[PDB]
Parts: sequence; C-alpha cells; structure tokens
Amino acid sequence: APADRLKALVDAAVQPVMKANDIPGLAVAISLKGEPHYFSYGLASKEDGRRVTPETLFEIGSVSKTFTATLAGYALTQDKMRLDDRASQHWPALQGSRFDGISLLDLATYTAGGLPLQFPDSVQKDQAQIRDYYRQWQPTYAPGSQRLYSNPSIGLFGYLAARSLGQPFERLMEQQVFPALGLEQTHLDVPEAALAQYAQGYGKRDRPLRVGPGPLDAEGYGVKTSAADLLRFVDANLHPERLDRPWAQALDATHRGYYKVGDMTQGLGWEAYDWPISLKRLQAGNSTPMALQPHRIARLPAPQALEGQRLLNKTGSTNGFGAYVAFVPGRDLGLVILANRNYPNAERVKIAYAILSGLE
Ligand SMILES: *C(=O)N1C[C@H](NOS(=O)(=O)O)CC[C@H]1C(N)=O
Repeated sequence: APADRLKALVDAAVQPVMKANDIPGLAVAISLKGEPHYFSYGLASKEDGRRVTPETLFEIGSVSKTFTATLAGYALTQDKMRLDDRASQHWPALQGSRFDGISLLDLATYTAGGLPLQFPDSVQKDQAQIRDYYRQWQPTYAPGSQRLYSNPSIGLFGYLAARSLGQPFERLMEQQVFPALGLEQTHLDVPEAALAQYAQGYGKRDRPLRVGPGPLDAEGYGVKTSAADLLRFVDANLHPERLDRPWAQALDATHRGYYKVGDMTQGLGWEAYDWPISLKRLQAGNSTPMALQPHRIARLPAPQALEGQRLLNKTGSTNGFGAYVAFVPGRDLGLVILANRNYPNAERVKIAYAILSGLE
C-alpha cells in the first residue's frame, strides 16, 4: 500500500533523528501532489503525557520571518512602502540617524551593515529602549555589502512595514494576515482557550522552556503554530494564485532573490537553493557560520524569481523548540518539521532531505 511506503519513508527519516537528539515530540506535515499527510511522534508534554498531533502548537522561532516577510509583501502591493525606501521614512524618531542611509531591502536581507544577531541584553521589550537602540546604532561596514543574520534587522523591517500600514505589527498579523491565509491555529499571543494545545519546550536537563517577551519578538521569532497550519502556509506559498490577488502578490514578494552567499539565494524570509543539491551543501547553507558570521554578498543584477527547480527553506529555533520548513515550487512538494527541542539545524535538514529524496 502507498500509505505503508510513505509511513515507512517518514518513520525511517524521523525516528533515528528523534532518538539521537532526544526529541520528546515531533510533528511532520507533507504536501504531496496537492494532498496533505501528517505524521506525529512522541509527546507534546512529558509530564502530562499529552501526545503530539497535527494540531499541537509549536514555537517556530525564525520561521516567523516568512510571515513577517508576507506582511511586508502586502505593504509593498498596497504601495505603502518600497524596498528602496530609506528606513527612517517610516519612523520619524529615526530621522537624522544612520537609518537615513539604509534601505528597507537592507534591513529585510540582513545587509544593513552589521546589525547584530540579537538585540543586546540591555534592550528590553520596550518601545523607548528599541527606538533609542536604533537611533544610536552605527554600521560596522557599508550597507548592502555584507550579510550578517540579524533579528534587530528584519525585526525593524517588519516594524516599519507595520508603521507604513498605520497599525501595530501584531494587530495586522492577527486581524489581517492570518485570516487572509486561512490560519486559525497560528498565533503571536496564544489564547488562553488554546493553551492546552501548546507543547512544552525542553532544554538542558529537560528544563521546560517557552519563549519569553523580547524586543521585536513578534517580527523576528514569535509565531506559535501547528504542523497542519504551517503546511497550509506552505501550500499558500506553493499556490499564491489560489488566494485573493493582494495576498497572492504579498506571497509572490517573498519568492524573489536579491543576492547569493555560497549556494544560497536570499529572498524576503525564504532562503533558496538549486534543487537537486547535495545534503552536505544544504546543511552548509543552514550551518552555524551562516547564522553567526558576516559574508560578502554576490548581488544579482535584477531580483530573481525563486521558482522551478529550487528548494526554498527556513530554519527556526527558540530555547525549547526546533523548526524547519522547505518546499519545491516546481514539484508542488512541501514539508514542515516541528519539534519541542532545539536540536541542530544539520539534523533537521537530514530528516527533510531523506523525505524529499524518497518522494522524488
Ligand atoms: C531564529 O529562530 N533564530 C535566529 C538565529 N538564526 O536563525 S536560524 O538558525 O533559525 O536560521 C539563531 C536562532 C534563533 C534565535 N535564537 O533567535
């Protein structure tokens, strides 16, 4: 039976990696030939024995940036902002700062000139502290030259896109973005009535870990969603034309590459690779040096359509969770892997590659 073969393929990819990385619970969702398939493993909470299901909520960390990118795509389609706008055009407090010479594109693609991975610990989740942080910041190098993966960078991009729409970022995601995408199990602030679905996260010595408040957390890493909802988001990405036009264009804006770093082409949120490509190369593109070190970019002469024979992906983590999303536009194939342990990106890619290969 084809169901037996598919279960065998996914189990063979997942089971050893869960055991090796001591993952308590893991949800897989696959979109194949326009049909969804779910595979759920282990426990959402070890303490109460709640099992993972396709409706369990996981923290997706940096995968949130693809949602942030979608909201910015919507602001672009509505002509409320342009990627070449100066960042300070959208926030008067930034006028006269170094943000007068940094574009929204630089912010979105981590090339603003050395904005750090995280806000310093001295910056709390407070509007005035965030404002003052950006007003005083000075680039280490020229904007548009080096990519340094950064939550304050794309966080500001999302914050400015929301300002361009005249509403708070979190309100726009809840009231407009998630409903437009048909996402009813996707949250920035999990409702009390949905808490029973929120998985526990696990760190060292199995300490419980759920993400706490931080500056621009919603924009950079704040989404909690189920494997079923994240697959719905992947399916919207595979077929933007099925949504109402403004939202179709918003999703299309996240499928455009601006530059290359090694085998990776950088879009808004999504990162793309030629497909097929070796597992080692895909792991190297999602490796620690890509997250922690600056890289000189190879700018494209024109934005490149991220479609056809390409794999678009995003890793995301929080202290207690590890997520991975990947899809092949030219093959109508999509995958979501959500876990309640922050396990190495290389291991997430290893599961995904075994599944994607087996399906091919
Ligand atoms: C996203 O989840 N984050 C940003 C950073 N690198 O992202 S990647 O490895 O998920 O692409 C470090 C991990 C994480 C964070 N802690 O903010």
